[PDB]
Amino acid sequence: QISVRGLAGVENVTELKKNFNRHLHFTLVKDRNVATPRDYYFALAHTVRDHLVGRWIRTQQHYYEKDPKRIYYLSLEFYMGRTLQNTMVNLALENACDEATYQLGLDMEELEEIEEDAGLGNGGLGRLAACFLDSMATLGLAAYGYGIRYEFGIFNQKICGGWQMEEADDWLRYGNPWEKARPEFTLPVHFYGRVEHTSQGAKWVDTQVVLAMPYDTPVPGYRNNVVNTMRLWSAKAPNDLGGYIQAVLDRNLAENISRVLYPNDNFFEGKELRLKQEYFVVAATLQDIIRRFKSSTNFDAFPDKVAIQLNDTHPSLAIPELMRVLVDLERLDWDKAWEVTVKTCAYTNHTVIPEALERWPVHLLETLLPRHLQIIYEINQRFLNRVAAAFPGDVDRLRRMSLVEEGAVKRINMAHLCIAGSHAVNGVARIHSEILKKTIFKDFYELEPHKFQNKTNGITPRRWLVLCNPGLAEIIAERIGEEYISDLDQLRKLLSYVDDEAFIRDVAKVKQENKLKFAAYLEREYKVHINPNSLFDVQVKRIHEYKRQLLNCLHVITLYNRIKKEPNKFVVPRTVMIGGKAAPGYHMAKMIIKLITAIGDVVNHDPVVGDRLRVIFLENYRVSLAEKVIPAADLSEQISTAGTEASGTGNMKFMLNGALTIGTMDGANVEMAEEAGEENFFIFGMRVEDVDRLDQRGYNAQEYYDRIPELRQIIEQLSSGFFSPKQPDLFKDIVNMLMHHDRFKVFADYEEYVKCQERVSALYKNPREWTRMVIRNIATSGKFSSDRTIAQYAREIWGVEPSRQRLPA
Amino acid sequence: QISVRGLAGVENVTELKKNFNRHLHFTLVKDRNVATPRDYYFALAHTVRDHLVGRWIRTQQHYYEKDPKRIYYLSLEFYMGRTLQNTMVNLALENACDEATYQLGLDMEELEEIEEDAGLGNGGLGRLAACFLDSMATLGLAAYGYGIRYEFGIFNQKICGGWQMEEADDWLRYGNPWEKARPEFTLPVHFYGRVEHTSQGAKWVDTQVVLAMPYDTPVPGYRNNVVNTMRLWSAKAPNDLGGYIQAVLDRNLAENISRVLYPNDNFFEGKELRLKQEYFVVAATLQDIIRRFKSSTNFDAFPDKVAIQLNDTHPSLAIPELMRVLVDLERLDWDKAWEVTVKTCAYTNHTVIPEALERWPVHLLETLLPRHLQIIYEINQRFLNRVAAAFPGDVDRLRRMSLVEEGAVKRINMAHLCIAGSHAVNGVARIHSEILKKTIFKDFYELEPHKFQNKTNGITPRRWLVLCNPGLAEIIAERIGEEYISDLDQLRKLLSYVDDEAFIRDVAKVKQENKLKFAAYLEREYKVHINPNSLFDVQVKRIHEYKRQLLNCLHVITLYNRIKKEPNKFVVPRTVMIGGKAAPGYHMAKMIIKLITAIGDVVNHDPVVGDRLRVIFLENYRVSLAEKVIPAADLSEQISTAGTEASGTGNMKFMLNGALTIGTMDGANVEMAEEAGEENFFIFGMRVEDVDRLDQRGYNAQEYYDRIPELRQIIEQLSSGFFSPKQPDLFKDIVNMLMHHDRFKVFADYEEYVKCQERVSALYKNPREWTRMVIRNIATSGKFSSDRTIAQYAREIWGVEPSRQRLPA
Ligand SMILES: OC[C@H]1O[C@H](O[C@H]2[C@H](O)[C@@H](O)[C@@H](O[C@H]3[C@H](O)[C@@H](O)[C@@H](O[C@H]4[C@H](O)[C@@H](O)[C@@H](O[C@H]5[C@H](O)[C@@H](O)[C@@H](O)O[C@@H]5CO)O[C@@H]4CO)O[C@@H]3CO)O[C@@H]2CO)[C@H](O)[C@@H](O)[C@@H]1O
Ligand SMILES: OC[C@H]1O[C@H](O[C@H]2[C@H](O)[C@@H](O)[C@@H](O[C@H]3[C@H](O)[C@@H](O)[C@@H](O[C@H]4[C@H](O)[C@@H](O)[C@@H](O[C@H]5[C@H](O)[C@@H](O)[C@@H](O)O[C@@H]5CO)O[C@@H]4CO)O[C@@H]3CO)O[C@@H]2CO)[C@H](O)[C@@H](O)[C@@H]1O
Ligand SMILES: *Cc1c(COP(=O)(O)O)cnc(C)c1O
Ligand SMILES: *Cc1c(COP(=O)(O)O)cnc(C)c1O
Repeated sequence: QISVRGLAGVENVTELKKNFNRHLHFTLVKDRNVATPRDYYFALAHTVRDHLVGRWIRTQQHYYEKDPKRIYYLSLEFYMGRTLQNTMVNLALENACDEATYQLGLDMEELEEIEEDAGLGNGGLGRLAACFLDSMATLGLAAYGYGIRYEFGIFNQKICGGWQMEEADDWLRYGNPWEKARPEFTLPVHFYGRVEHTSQGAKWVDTQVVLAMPYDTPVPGYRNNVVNTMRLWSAKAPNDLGGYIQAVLDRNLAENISRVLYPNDNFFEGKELRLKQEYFVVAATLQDIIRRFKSSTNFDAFPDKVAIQLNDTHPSLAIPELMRVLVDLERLDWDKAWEVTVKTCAYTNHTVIPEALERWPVHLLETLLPRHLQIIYEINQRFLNRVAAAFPGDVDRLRRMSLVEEGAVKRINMAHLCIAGSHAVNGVARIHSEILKKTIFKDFYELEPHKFQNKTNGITPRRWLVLCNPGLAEIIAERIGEEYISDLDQLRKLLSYVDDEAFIRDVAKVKQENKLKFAAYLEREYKVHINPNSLFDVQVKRIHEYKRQLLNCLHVITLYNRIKKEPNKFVVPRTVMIGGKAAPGYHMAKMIIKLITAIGDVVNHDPVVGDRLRVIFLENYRVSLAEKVIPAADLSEQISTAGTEASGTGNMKFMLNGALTIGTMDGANVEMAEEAGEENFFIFGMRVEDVDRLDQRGYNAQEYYDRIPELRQIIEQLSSGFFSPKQPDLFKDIVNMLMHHDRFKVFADYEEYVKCQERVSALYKNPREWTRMVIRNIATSGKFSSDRTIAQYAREIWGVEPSRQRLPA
Repeated sequence: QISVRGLAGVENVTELKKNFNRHLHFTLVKDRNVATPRDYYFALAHTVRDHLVGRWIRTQQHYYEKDPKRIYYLSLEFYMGRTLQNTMVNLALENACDEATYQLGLDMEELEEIEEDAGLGNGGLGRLAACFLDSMATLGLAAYGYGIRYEFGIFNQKICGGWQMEEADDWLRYGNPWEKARPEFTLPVHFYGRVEHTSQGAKWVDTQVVLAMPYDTPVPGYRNNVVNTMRLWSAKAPNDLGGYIQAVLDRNLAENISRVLYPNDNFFEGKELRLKQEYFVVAATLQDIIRRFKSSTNFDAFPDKVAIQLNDTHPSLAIPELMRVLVDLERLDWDKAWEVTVKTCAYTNHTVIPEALERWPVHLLETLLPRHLQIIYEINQRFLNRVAAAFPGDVDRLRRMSLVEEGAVKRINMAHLCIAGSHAVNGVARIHSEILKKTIFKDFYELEPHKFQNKTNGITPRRWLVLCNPGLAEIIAERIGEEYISDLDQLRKLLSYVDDEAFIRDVAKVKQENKLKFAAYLEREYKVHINPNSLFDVQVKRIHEYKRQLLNCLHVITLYNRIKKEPNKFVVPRTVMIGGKAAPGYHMAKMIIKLITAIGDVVNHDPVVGDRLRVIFLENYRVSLAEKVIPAADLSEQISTAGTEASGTGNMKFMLNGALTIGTMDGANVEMAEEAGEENFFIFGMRVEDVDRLDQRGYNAQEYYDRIPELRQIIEQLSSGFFSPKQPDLFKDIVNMLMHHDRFKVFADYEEYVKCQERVSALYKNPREWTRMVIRNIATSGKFSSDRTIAQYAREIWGVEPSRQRLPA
């Protein structure tokens, strides 16, 4: 149908249909008369999967031959989403399969909706891991993603009475056609036990053993015939034992390690099961890495053949684990082992929020990982000796830099451990990386300035443009070709069409079609009722106080009160859409969701408002839902308090898909505004410096309450029970928090936010100019491609050169 | 190579090799340079599996068209063993695949050894279910086997220090290529809750729900293109919730239902988890049966379209469950529902041993299945009213026949429930069925004589002759053709070759080759050391006191003592092989195993004995091991105390494979001797009548101890520590039991057993005559084919006619 989806050859379509029927018959064991859409989805899935295997086997064979430096990306999260369409896109089979399925009397995009999301992540951090695997494969890097195969990913969110309800996400129920179990490569992982010191060295004994079974999933590069591997570990008990029965039933205890993903976004919870997950993935991955290395005995060349990237501190145990293996098993001397470890490891920091920092109680590590605690203490001692030698007499510095935090309960600061054992430490956006050097890690930056770098996040243009917005990818290709898909910088050529009347018409037309399609889905599923002509105001991301969905709520209420104030006055109609999940134990986040639905209950049924304002809460926000709502958005809400959102990635997705952005100078927003020009961005609120000055004199919410009539009115409505008639004090926690314990200064940005919002309503009533500004955003979003991000990691951290060279098909 | 394995067509072998390479590449995602024997086994497995699907789909389609009466075989056990070779045999692909694999440079029988046994059974009862499915498919019956998909079957047995060690049997570890998960047909099963009585009737509410997911495995008939289904249920928790995490982790509680097979052979253990398994399989199976029935509303025709066979009392809850559905859900009146239930259900009894009888505590049923207990009480009342009307004033009869046993703890006698709700009740061998009418169920037989029948057990000649003893199947085919394979009675034609010098030579040659092959395996695996010229004395079956492995032990010790008595005297050399598993909590059974290995420790290292006597304990006895040792046996030990072994099936396997039998007049042994002629059998010991007379005056083991010098000597050696130097009193329990609490009268049969054993040694030293007797056994073993057994069930119980009609390929 459209150019960017490849061609549908006669020979190709015919071969596809043949294999489709083969799988339906032999693989699914079904006939056309009993098959359901699900069966058809699977037949197609296995059909596409077949085209991957040849390339997968050749790619791995290629790496074995050339033996290039290997890149290992360790993460406890890989927010993959659906795999069917992304595979067709990267293999250029989309139109062929679409045709083939058409000829068999089936609607392909109906089948695509049947696929379950691989929701093995919480949000930003996990999606970044997913975009990275895609870019690394597209750039010909010999990379491997290593993680855990959770049988239950992020919970499915349901709203009952306006409240969030969590439901188990049983994504493996009907099977996963993309994975290949590899029981033959099962590895043992040890826990507990004790340490014995002999004349030969230290020995970790009397440990409990848990087996790690790997499952490999193919990661296809963009039309270069490269297929990398994502290896996920699953926990299994040894066959070798209350009673015979109970012993068999207690095997579940060991296998619970890979049972479910901890649903916390940017929040640390020191539970033992979580620590086990962290060590489990690290211990299994390193044995696999060393094994593959020995099949290419001095490890002096180890860092020339291996690079280990730590996605946050979650897999930080890789550092002492690597030392344990090199020292205890291979028997290299400490200093040699340490040198190799630092040259091999790199750490990526994702937030400066204190409650997200991993600090493990020493008594936990002591019981669960005896030898690792000893190694950590040893690392700390040698590290502190260096600090003392560089800053003689600075005793407070020693205490601040220690990997060990003193107090009622001793803890290990995993971030300090990562900095000490890595040759590189990077933030995820320029402003975030600076903040790391100026505040949180100032002492470390002073000792080893060379370790600190910046690597601004990015998103993959394949899934976030071609796959989810074919219409836009097409009209762009028409003007500048398809080369941009693997080189986003080329989108700048679109700057010459900003005054092109035809282009302006097409951009606006694609947006309109996307809105109509989403408006339909919103009514087809969830029986709702939006107006496709209104401005689509959307804020989708995990529910958090620092992300300030509450500030958005205050705007919505302000808009509503102004309409009731002057009903016959004209106002640009809007459809305000807020979506995202709240961690199960985050009370305030759960209240915010209930408040959003409560506002919707009042606003959406007030006859005076009509279809001028609607407040929709998007249920179960996930990768597949993001692919639908983002292309249909007009306005992207990125309003975190300056200094709190390390980078953000959702912001980039919206820029690439034609939405204008209203946000604070935080995270990557700064660089985005910088790339597109501040005039083409809706910036407002305090800058980082303003927040600091305010914390200086002390933030008093009362002040804003007394000086802003409209703000006062909103709080009073909340307190009196205007949005909760049957439970007048339902939102007392929210009001109390905003008035007395607001760590994120919501009130401080209210005035400028409302004014700025008026500025967007004004630009929207002039279609031509709004679209032209949109074109300036899309045209300058090239820098936010994860291909650019990965190319910088490769050259500045891993020491490998990216390659666009097509691999033999 | 051999005729009975089908032909290897040029076109066939070429197509097989092609698909083999296809699966290795696309299915296993491997290349010839990294593939292991396991990968090759799987490529071949998927290749053979492909040939089943076409027939499988057509067979099920055929049944949907003709809509014949359906047969449902409910069993908590299906001891299937390996599936690869059995599938090739029934599809006539053995030689083709053997050739195809040969040309690819692979040894096919090496690959067959890689397949894990599907050990979902304990012994006789479970294997019978397996032989039955095979026969029902071979006879064109629209039959379905229904059970539970245990993820852990019967434990793997290891011997440490002569003691049995149990190890989890993780048979699904590398995957099961034969099964097809059918998540789309998942059904809910209810537990707990309470009963509410409305004006509309009774309602079971506030129950806990557990989902039943089916897995279908194909059951191919013998070269008739019929492929039936065995549907096994797996327990799964509903997605709809201590904490979010704990709720997800507690899903394991519900899924534990199908986690492991209870390892008890002929022994009842009243655990709650077992009751759940029993109801789980019954509740899911009946909804499936009714659903399929409604897709052909009065159930008056239900018994014309459905037959439900209960394999023992394990699935006895099907009776009140069927009533519950018909009365509570469909709303038929009690009397109508009951009529339908009785006409639909049939019960097969497997033992008269009191400790094996299922008697569930009322307090258990009351908590777990509230409504079923009420229905059972109601059934009991109406039943007792009929007893009272037929035997007025016989108050003791009422108490003996009640489904409810009174006492400190009320219990429900499931066998009484089965008899009451079934139109047919059968024993598994003539003598066993008579015993049921004379003793255990005498009262029931008096009330409804028409319900009691006999259906002597049988074994499938496919797996137990063609598959495990190709050499013997071949020399037989040479003389009378291949028709016998699906009509064992034809083996009688072999009676005319009893004097044929050539045949006699071939029979003896096949036996010799089988012994050489087993002798090798015994040394290749387990590093042992037997003499292929000695007589192979074997007793393999579950370890039990009633099976009397102990009597065998006494013979072995007698033989040893006689050799040390007169070292230079000649004696027919023997290799005594005893094998079998003991239930984990059966102390005495564990001691018997230790005693066997202990005797081996003394006998196998006594230089004076030389290679004239060897005592081997066959480790981990299972279906695949039976396929190897049975064809190599010379003497089959079937020495249970008269009246205790309901039938036995191992005895038949040995008859069909060329071994002579030494046994008591018990179970099917009686009919076997009857078929072959008592002169061609080695019968000894007390008859049922003799055991009774002895219980009358009272069994005093002391008497035999005082009158038999050799017996006395053996007990003294045991007591003094002759077979346990480091632990002189190690076997005090055994001696004490034999002397004071022997329920099975071991001593009572010792003298006749030893004498009879001398008779076999005498016949063995005359090769020609021993072989001729062997030919008379093989020639008359036709009656013990499970095809004959199934044909009788079909005509005398289910009301359906068997068919040998080839189904279109
Ligand atoms: O094998 C070499 C080494 O072994 C032995 O030393 C080990 C210790 O026995 C063991 O406890 C561990 O030491 C840890 C210590 O337990 C831990 O608390 C931490 O101590 C740091 C503080 O974290 C740091 O703040 C600073 O403490 C200041 C404190 O802030 C300030 O308020 C005031 O109280 O002064 C304190 C000390 O000046 O420094 C301490 C000390 O570094 O970290 C320690 C090292 O990781 O590990 C040791 C080595 O493995 C033997 O005892 C030793 O002789 C051998 O050299
Ligand atoms: O709805 C119809 C019916 O409902 C109610 O009756 C029900 C009972 O309330 C309920 O308990 C249950 O009755 C069971 C009884 O609980 C159970 O113990 C059993 O009783 C049998 C004995 O098993 C049997 O041995 C025999 O008992 C003898 C005993 O051996 C002897 O030693 C001496 O003690 O005399 C005894 C009685 O003569 O008989 C009893 C009685 O049958 O079985 C009972 C029936 O299953 O279920 C009842 C019906 O569901 C109402 O109370 C009743 O009026 C209604 O007709
Ligand atoms: C990209 C994405 C995120 C991250 O969004 P931010 O606004 O940067 O927090 C979270 N969830 C999903 C499903 C995403 O696609
Ligand atoms: C046939 C068989 C049995 C039953 O043997 P009996 O001697 O009748 O108890 C038990 N186990 C296996 C593995 C069998 O093949």
